[PDB]
Amino acid sequence: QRIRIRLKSFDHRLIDQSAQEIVETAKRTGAQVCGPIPMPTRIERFNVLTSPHVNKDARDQYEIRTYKRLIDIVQPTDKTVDALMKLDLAAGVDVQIALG
Amino acid sequence: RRRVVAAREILPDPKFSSQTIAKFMNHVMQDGKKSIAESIVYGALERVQEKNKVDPVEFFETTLEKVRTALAMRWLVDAAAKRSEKTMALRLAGELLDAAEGKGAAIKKREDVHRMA
Amino acid sequence: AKKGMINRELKREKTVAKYAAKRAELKATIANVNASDEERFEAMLKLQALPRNASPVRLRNRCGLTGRPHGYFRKFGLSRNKLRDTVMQGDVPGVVKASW
Amino acid sequence: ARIAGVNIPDNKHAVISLTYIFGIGRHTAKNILAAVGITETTKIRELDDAQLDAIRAEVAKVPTEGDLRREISMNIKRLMDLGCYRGLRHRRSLPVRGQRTKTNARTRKGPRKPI
Amino acid sequence: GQKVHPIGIRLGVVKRHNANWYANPKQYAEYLLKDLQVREFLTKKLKNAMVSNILIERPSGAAKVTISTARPGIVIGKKGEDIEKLQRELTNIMGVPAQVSINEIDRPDLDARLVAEAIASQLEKRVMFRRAMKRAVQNTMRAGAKGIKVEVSGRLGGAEIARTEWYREGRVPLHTLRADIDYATMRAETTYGTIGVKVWIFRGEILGGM
Amino acid sequence: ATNYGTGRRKTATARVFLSAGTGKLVINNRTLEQYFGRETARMVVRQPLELLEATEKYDLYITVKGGGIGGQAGAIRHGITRALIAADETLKPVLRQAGFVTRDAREVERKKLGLRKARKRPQFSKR
Amino acid sequence: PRSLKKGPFVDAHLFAKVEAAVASNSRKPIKTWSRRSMILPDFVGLTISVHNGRNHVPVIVTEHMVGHKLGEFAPTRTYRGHG
RNA sequence: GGGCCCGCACAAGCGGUGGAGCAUGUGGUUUAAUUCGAUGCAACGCGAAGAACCUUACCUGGCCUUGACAUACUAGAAACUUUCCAGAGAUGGAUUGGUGAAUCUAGAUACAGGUGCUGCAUGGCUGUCGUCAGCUCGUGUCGUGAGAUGUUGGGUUAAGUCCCGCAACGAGCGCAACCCUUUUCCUUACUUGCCAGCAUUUCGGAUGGGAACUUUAAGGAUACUGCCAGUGACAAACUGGAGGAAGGCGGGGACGACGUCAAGUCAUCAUGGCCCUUACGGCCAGGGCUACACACGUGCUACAAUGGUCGGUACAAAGGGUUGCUACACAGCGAUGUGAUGCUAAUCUCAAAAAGCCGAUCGUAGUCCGGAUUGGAGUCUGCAACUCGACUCCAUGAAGUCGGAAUCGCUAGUAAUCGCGGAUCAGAAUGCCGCGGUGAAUACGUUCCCGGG
RNA sequence: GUCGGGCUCAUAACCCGAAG
RNA sequence: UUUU
Ligand SMILES: C[NH+](C)c1cc(NC(=O)CNC(C)(C)C)c(O)c2c1C[C@H]1C[C@H]3[C@H]([NH+](C)C)C(O)=C(C(N)=O)C(=O)[C@@]3(O)C(O)=C1C2=O
Ligand SMILES: [Mg+2]
Ligand SMILES: [Mg+2]
Ligand SMILES: [Mg+2]
Ligand SMILES: [Mg+2]
Ligand SMILES: [Mg+2]
Ligand SMILES: [Mg+2]
Ligand SMILES: [Mg+2]
Ligand SMILES: [Mg+2]
Ligand SMILES: [Mg+2]
Ligand SMILES: [Mg+2]
Ligand SMILES: [Mg+2]
Ligand SMILES: [Mg+2]
Ligand SMILES: [Mg+2]
Ligand SMILES: [Mg+2]
Ligand SMILES: [Mg+2]
Ligand SMILES: [Mg+2]
Ligand SMILES: [Mg+2]
Ligand SMILES: [Mg+2]
Ligand SMILES: [Mg+2]
Ligand SMILES: [Mg+2]
Ligand SMILES: [Mg+2]
Ligand SMILES: [Mg+2]
Ligand SMILES: [Mg+2]
Ligand SMILES: [Mg+2]
Repeated sequence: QRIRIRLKSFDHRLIDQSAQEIVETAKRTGAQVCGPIPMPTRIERFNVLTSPHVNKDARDQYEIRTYKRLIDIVQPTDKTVDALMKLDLAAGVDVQIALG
Repeated sequence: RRRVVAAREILPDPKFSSQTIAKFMNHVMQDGKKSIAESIVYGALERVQEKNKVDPVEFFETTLEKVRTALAMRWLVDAAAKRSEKTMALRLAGELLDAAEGKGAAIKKREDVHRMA
Repeated sequence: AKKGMINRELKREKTVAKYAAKRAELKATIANVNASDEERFEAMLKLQALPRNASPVRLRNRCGLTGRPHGYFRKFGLSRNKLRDTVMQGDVPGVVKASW
Repeated sequence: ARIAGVNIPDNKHAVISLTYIFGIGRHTAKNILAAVGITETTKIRELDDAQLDAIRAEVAKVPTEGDLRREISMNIKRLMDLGCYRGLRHRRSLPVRGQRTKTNARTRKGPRKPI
Repeated sequence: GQKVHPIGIRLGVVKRHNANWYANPKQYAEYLLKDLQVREFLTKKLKNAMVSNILIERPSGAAKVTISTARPGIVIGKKGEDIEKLQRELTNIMGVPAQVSINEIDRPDLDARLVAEAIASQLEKRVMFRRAMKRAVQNTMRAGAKGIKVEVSGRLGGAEIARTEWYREGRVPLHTLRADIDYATMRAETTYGTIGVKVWIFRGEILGGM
Repeated sequence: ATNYGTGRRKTATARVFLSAGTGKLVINNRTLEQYFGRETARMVVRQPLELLEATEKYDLYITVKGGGIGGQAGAIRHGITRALIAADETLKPVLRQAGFVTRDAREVERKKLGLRKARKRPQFSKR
Repeated sequence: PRSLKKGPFVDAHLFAKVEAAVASNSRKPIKTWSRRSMILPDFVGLTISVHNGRNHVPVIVTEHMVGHKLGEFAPTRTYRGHG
């Protein structure tokens, strides 16, 4: 059975480290992995007036980026998914797992 | 600017590769509608060529001489407008023929400048 | 703002929370097509019989610290001023200064 | 040539010359010359009087210069006398649909005036 | 004037965030506000403690707060009745079973937060602000940081016209993004009103991004 | 006998496949005049091969997505000369002195905070 | 205007008053703060002392005045002239 | 006050504004009230990233007192949940299900409470000069000394940038670089995205498949006068031209020194102080901010043919979407309505890009220009569109035929033009912020105008 | 002469336009 | 050319 693991984060130094932390993890007691594909990132921006009273031109322009990554485990063993949920996922990275 | 700058080059027109007529269709051009300009000027040339058989790249250049560079192009394009006979490709082509035959509309439009001498 | 305003909006959205399912089923009954029309008039009349402050159209969104109603951001729940001063001291996830 | 009490232009397309009658635009003239069967391209100069009277019967089913102008001024009169908001606004030559008045009303209000 | 906040510009560059979680685009504000109250309360619960930073992690739908303080004693005291009940007191504010660890801050002199704490704690002691600022920069430059500016503004000790005074000893590169610069601002609530303390401290550039 | 070129101009990509054959062109499964009604876009689509005066020795199967008329015309010409001098390297001098080798860098400049149009600022007003 | 499939809008207080004063043919005008309730044929003959922000103006619901709201008959802005 | 230098400051060009219709902010006036703030540059589509009620702070009336909410004290009751009426509503009444912590009620004392005043008592934040190039220190030298030097001069430069001179030699903060983006290439990653080469083709990557290519997103390479010529003072620098995807700071953005303007803001917040406490506090329903003899600012749309209309056919990027976007079907002239469908999204949808190209049509006119304005009939949001919404259809078809004195923006993918998106938001953008399409002309020069070192 | 605009950080002058 |  297939295991599609999708990673989400607000930072990429976290999502990539978690992905290459779990890929090796599986590949140690199994195989048939399709690596962390990088999926296009969402980037939503904001304008914030910075003064208290009246200055339309003075604005801090901010961003927030959500990065997403794909990971395929095609036919893992029965000694793999146990060690998959047996791994502590950091903060700032969310992982959602779906059996195909 | 304050010290010195150079001029800019333009890619010669893809039909005849003559830089002057390309600079000229960059004068009828307005608001970025280069297609309108190309149609207008190529039509003017294809009208002045079939009657009064002359090589048209040779032709526009042997007729602008009696108009004088950029100033001649402005005088042409505006003297080409105040005719209201048919589509603009025609009141540029008739104005080129009027400049060749030595008329007063563009051949002697700048005569008021030589009159001032 | 003046605490009357924050209590007023706690008031209004508390009401909307109270009469929520009622307003929902009434709105549903109206748009019915397989229902009698005496009911499709009773439902109208009963819906507009509610408190003015029952329908969330009357609410307005305010800052999670100050309560300032102009310059709101639904992504954050705060208005502009405290948002700026929190993004800068490093208290929000993902947000940086944008440039491209 | 002479339709609904106006001399529509003659040497011009039919759909465009039919709109000179106060009460007909492009949609209504297209409806007319569709219900009679004369294409819009036909210039009036080339019309036999076998079709002019049919299209006259057509415009006769349309409110045109006289009656249209009449009932127009009559509704405004109902408004003026009923003393409602828009009748008041009609008495003063001000924008009535709810347009701004601090400035930008020189079409209802007329040109600019000095002190 | 009109300078950008020091930490805010080197946030995606060389500084980390004081909040590390993830939240879907319609459940983000819930989490952020649950976080803001927790910070707001901890900064009073541990005010006479020596906290310099609060870091809130929401790992996979959990709650874990790490406070980097100087005296773990005042926030613990007797071991077994506060930090395991302070987690109870936080869980009520985050809404998620929380955990609170201790970051023993060695070199308790590199924090603009704590330098501002001591400076304002002296200002509200009615001390001469010049000796205060300068004693603090003595305290901090000696301890190994390579540059310090201290800024103090507003009706200083009770005159009727406001004025601003700073002291800069060492190196403080602000336009250099790879510069590790701690910066902290506080308000000394004197009986004459408000004095603003700002404190920049530098320690040497960051070489290698993150 | 199959050579590839990737040609970017503004937001266009113009995957070009050049092969030795007749003079035949298909622009995204469409003929040269079926695609660019602006027959100057075809003129510069036929700039490089005609400069080498071949125009009959190669077939071109091309696929371009992104941009507009002029952007895609310049992108296709770009990808064509890339495929061209990937075939016969010694060609690069000539295609260099007419300008067909250089990836034109100018992209649209972004709007600014406080500006009408990225260098257009509001009409200044005094008193 | 209101959507014809939602029907006309009338408030409950004013309409209860109108239905209670039609069964009495009262001559006392109906004092209301609505300004937004539409005029029904029910209303003809009656006179409504409708608000105008400051005062109450009673308007006598005449025949051509159906399809209007109450408030349409009380100008809320005082304007006589500028000079 | 001189001198030099610089900068769309002027010049040359391109396009606007001042003219006309409307949108919007201000002044005034008006008014019950038209809430307050912001006044040269640096206020005037400004706080407001969205006034129908709400927001709301103002006016009109109608109501409340430990007060809508903090804690400190006393007593009976689990929080609750129904249902009706008077009422414009607040507000009250009247009824059902539940049986030491809590959540209202009752009371009293401090107190709460004010968007009230002072930004000239303050902080915290911002404009502005101005991304302007400056601001200093250590030693060493000169001046009894304060001080000076350095940091000046010839050049140069975007630049206290660099060189050469020189009683200065160094150093720091500013400059630049480190940061993000865009341009070329490489390594990885191959799905939801891709289709080069095979075949299956229901002609659609669709479907097997392939991991090439485009793309996607992580880690890197490249550019540095490096190379040659020339001018130059064994100089910096500058002019090339070769190469190169890119050549000299390749393009943009973020970052805004020391200080000035008692610049802006007690109406974000906080705060010292002063004032109010049956009201300047709290709660309501209607109005109002939407007024209109007029005056200004900033925009949107046009006056036509390089155009209007109608038909046919292309090509974007970037964003949004579960209370949301909705394939498709049915109804309508349409706005939309009903069923119906996938989607928490590189998968489904918004979504059609427009200007462009092809064909006809109009033939230089107040017109098939232009849409103001008005009458008529609707749709949707909403509890309600009168005051005071947007959109849709029919009719209606003003002004306006390139605009005075004057004046503004712009040096390249820019001006000019053509459309798309979002934030705010139930609905309400010509405004703001972004996105891409097409795509110029000119710069002789510093005498002047304007701001600075 | 007046009134509206232009001009200046602010004034007249001056320029324009209008009414008379 | 009038005022700081
Ligand atoms: C000298 N007067 C008039 C004055 C007094 C006060 N303060 C007070 O009223 C008294 N302050 C107390 C409460 C007694 C401590 C004042 O507070 C002020 C001022 C002056 C104004 C001048 C303003 C001026 N105007 C023309 C716009 C201006 O242009 C400037 C400027 N160009 O910088 C100003 O400084 C000004 O805006 C201003 O700030 C003033 C005052 O602050
Ligand atoms: Mg307050
Ligand atoms: Mg609202
Ligand atoms: Mg007509
Ligand atoms: Mg810099
Ligand atoms: Mg861009
Ligand atoms: Mg603006
Ligand atoms: Mg002006
Ligand atoms: Mg000029
Ligand atoms: Mg003020
Ligand atoms: Mg009491
Ligand atoms: Mg001030
Ligand atoms: Mg201040
Ligand atoms: Mg210099
Ligand atoms: Mg330097
Ligand atoms: Mg002041
Ligand atoms: Mg105060
Ligand atoms: Mg005030
Ligand atoms: Mg109200
Ligand atoms: Mg307003
Ligand atoms: Mg028209
Ligand atoms: Mg006229
Ligand atoms: Mg420039
Ligand atoms: Mg553009
Ligand atoms: Mg000067």
